[PDB]
Amino acid sequence: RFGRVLDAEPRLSALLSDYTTPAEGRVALLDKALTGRPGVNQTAAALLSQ
Amino acid sequence: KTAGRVVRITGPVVDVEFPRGSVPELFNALHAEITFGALAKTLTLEVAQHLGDSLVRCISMQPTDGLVRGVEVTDTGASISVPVGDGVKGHVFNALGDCLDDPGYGKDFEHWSIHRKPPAFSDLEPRTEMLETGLKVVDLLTPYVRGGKIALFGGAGVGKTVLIQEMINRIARNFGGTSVFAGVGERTREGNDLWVELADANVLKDTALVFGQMDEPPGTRMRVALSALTMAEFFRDEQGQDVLLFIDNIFRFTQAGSEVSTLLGRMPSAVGYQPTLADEMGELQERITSTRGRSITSMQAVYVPADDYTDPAPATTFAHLDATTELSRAVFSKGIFPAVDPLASSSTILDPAIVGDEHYRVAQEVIRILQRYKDLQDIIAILGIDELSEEDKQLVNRARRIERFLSQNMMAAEQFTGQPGSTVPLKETIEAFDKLTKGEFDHLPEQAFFLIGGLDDLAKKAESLGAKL
Amino acid sequence: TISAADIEGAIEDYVSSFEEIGTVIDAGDGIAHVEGLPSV
Ligand SMILES: Nc1ncnc2c1ncn2[C@@H]1O[C@H](COP(=O)(O)OP(=O)(O)OP(=O)(O)O)[C@@H](O)[C@H]1O
Ligand SMILES: [Mg+2]
Repeated sequence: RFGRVLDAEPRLSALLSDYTTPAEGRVALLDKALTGRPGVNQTAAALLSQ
Repeated sequence: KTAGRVVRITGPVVDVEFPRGSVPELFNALHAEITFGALAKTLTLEVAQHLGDSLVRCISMQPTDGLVRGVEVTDTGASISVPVGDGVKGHVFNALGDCLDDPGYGKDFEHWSIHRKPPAFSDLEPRTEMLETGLKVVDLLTPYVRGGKIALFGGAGVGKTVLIQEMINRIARNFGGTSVFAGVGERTREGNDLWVELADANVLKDTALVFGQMDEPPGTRMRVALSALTMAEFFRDEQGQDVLLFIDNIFRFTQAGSEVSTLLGRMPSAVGYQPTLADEMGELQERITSTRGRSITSMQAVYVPADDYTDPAPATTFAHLDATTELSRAVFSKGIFPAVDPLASSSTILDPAIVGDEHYRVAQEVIRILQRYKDLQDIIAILGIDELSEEDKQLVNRARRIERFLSQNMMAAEQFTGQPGSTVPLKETIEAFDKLTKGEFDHLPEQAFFLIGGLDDLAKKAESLGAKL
Repeated sequence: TISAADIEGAIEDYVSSFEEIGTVIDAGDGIAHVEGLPSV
């Protein structure tokens, strides 16, 4: 599902797909946008974040 | 949204990154914005390559000075299009279709993409109807084809543009169809002169002018020919009207292609030209063509760099022509106008089947005499004429008279010399050169044959010199 | 399960969280290469 939603939003992936910015910032962005949601599985969340 | 952003700028070439699934198709037009004060404008980029990673390399039509990395780039969703219809006649356009003599004109017209395939092979039919110009050398040795393709080759300053003007006067003036002039990488003041001249001669109302001149980026200089050819194609395929298409200069289209190829990172071919030189030239040229029942007479001036006729550009251009006038530096040096090289020029319709037996015989005899004179030049440069045999001396005198008589006072030459031009009927030309080849004028002085029309002019000038015809 | 609007609420916040000086990275024979100056 995360793959599908990232595919739907290519611009979100492109913003997340740069290492020119600190890792913690993009991890926080991912948490706020997609991963940090009521139903997201904890293990999937941690895996995607790392 | 779905707009790309500029990632790389290398002069006219721009790399643009798009979101996945929004990569524009090849040749699509894209719009960017330069916001710097004096250079503020909208750039039109033509997609040229897909680089992968949702990147497209594009050729800018306007200078990219002032463009910034990361600026939004919008995809028009189509290719560059130009206005078409009867409305284009009488107006001046640029490569992008903008009207110059009246901005905003033609925005409501039907617009045609400047990119299209050539006519299907099954619709092609060879053309062999002679086009009489009234120039002795052209009518005799390189008869032009109505509905065919004619070219004028020549180095710097040998008279290509003046001959194009001459042919506009001799053909487009009393022409029932439409005319399209495509200035391609030539002098801008020449475009202004042509505009004013066509207005004065009242031919402008039947002519559409498209100019992408020297001070333009290579993208514009390689697409302006397509734009003008698109207007000509509309007139050929939609109104069924005979079309004249003058192009000056097509070598500049090839040169702009070479510059773009260098910027696009393509590996250079021989003499630094683009690897796709012949392919680009063929894609352009095969569109310039008559079809069954639809006539385009096209006349293209081809620049020869450094007088080198073996340069790849003209070398590949040669194959796309029905008639080829070759202007020579040596003939120009002798003062012979038009400075046509009668031995290197050719016409596909100069055979006894088309032009008749006597026309062919006279042309072949003239060519033989001039070829023998060319052969004897090696001896003559050292020892002069007096070491030759009597036969060769007579032939050399005849050849010098013939080469002088192939010159002519052109209509477009009046502005230079003040002398009005002359028109020679084809029958009179054949009769006169038959008489020359048989030595009926050998007694007249050589200068009697220089820059004149028919036999009456020959008699008058010979009398003024002192010899009676 | 996906709002598709909270995505904006987070990405705009991230981007908003972000004179220009470049640095010569290499130089030779009348040519120089500069890193930085994103707005040049
Ligand atoms: N028929 C002619 N009679 C007299 N002078 C001529 C004639 N044709 C050309 N010239 C002279 O040669 C000059 C160059 O002519 P023209 O501009 O037609 O050459 P071109 O081959 O198009 O040159 P370029 O390579 O600069 O575009 C003219 O300005 C004029 O000086
Ligand atoms: Mg010229």
